[PDB]
Amino acid sequence: SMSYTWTGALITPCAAEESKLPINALSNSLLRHHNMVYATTSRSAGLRQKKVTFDRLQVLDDHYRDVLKEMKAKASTVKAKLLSVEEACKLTPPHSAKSKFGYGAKDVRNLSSKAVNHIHSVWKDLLEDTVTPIDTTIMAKNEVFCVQPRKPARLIVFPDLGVRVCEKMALYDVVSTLPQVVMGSSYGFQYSPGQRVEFLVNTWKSKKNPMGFSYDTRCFDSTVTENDIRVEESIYQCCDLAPEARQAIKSLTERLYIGGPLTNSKGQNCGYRRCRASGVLTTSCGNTLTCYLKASAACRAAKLQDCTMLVNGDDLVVICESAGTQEDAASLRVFTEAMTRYSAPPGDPPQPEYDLELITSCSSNVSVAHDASGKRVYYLTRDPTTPLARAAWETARHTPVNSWLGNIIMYAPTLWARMILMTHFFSILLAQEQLEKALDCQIYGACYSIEPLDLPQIIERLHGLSAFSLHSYSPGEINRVASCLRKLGVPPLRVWRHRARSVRARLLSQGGRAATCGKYLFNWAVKTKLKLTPIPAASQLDLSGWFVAGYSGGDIYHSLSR
Repeated sequence: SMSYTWTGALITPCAAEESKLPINALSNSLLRHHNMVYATTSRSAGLRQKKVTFDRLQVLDDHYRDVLKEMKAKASTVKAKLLSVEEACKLTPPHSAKSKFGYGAKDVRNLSSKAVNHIHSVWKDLLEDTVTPIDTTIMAKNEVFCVQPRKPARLIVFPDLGVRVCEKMALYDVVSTLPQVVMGSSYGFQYSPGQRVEFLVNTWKSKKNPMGFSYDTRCFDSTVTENDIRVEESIYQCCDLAPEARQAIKSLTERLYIGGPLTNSKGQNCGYRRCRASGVLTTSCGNTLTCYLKASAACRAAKLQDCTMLVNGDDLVVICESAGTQEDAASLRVFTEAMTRYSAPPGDPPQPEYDLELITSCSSNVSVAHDASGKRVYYLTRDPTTPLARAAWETARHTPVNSWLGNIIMYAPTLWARMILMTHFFSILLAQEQLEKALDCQIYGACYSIEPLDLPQIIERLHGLSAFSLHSYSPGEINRVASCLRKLGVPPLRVWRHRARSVRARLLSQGGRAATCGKYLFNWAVKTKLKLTPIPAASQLDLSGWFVAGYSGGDIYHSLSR
């Protein structure tokens, strides 16, 4: 069973692809070593193809079977509804890829009858045909990174817009509700960053003698077997569903999720997929359920005691009771052997850790600092390299999604997000006079439209007021940021402090919400700290739905509403 079989047709770009950062002012003021920053293109697609193509061997045992039975039992308590065409249309991003059938995302959002008529025909086709494979487009992703003495572009596989709308009608409620019921506290997308930290810290504190590790599966999507995908469907079918949803879910599973033909942007047949499609609604939910199923079973095979797991798609973290250093090492090898049997081998062998802060997952790790009172406070951070590389790229070129905005929101408590990202971007928004202009960013795969001026409220709601007063960061954290700045040619933190004092002054000068950004976001920069009290407007924010589920690759849109 090969994850992919290829014809020879090339994976082609849909337009010109920029692979390097252009020299400019605002950007150079952020990062000087612009040659370390690059964007992946279809020119490396061949390298990725070789990586993602391999044979999968699956061997299931009783541990797998027991866990699966328990999961289905919980899934049986879920009732999910079909989404109306109107509801599905409103979930479509304004810039989603247009349909090959004469209409685009705008038409969908506006409920044009041409688009709605086509969507109705696709749905009817799903109910009437549960066999014919559905076409998909395979593209090379254009993502920005920093060299680390270059990685090939990742591939994305997705169905036509019409099909995507139908996936929402049939499964949006399911993938948004089932995971948390089936996996409970182990489902990572139910947590905002602060909630994730609290769960990890308390889980770590609850063990008498804790040991923990992260497990990275080598090219997870490709390790997902056709059987794995049918198992996911069996879990979805456990829910109380309307007859039409059951038929559509079955049809989508057999015609799209389990596999299908691959077509490039030129319309040429590129090959055939028999693994997880990275660009469908069920990608995140499916990956999390499957990763959880295999890992829960592996914990049992390895006899790990008092196991607590945290799963986000293919990202896995396990905290358990230590049985001794030698014993732990041997257990992890057994855990790994089991995962391998289930068709989920490691990219890099997992390593037992005895300090929560040393565990890295979701690119992040827990770190510690102090609030105004001097009391310890845990927060989520990560290596700032990629965030800074993309920050530099976004300052230079116009981009649809602003990773810097997403990063400020997710990593607001960090030293780097506060001193660099906030300072740099608010400086630009000020000059360009675009403070009140809404921008698009992503959170757990979903696209959100947010006004930079709302950041203070958003940050207070998610991280609490302490996010504006953290100080005395850990030595390791400070040294990682400092070293990263030296590496990329980014001005040292001391320079950012001076820049921030100026940005803060200018923001205060404008009063209103802008002054609020100045007072709260940059209180760390001034010697004479202001007293920070709750922001009344914060409560008016509708953050329900922000941290409920993952939608990476799912073509989901929302946009902040007060």
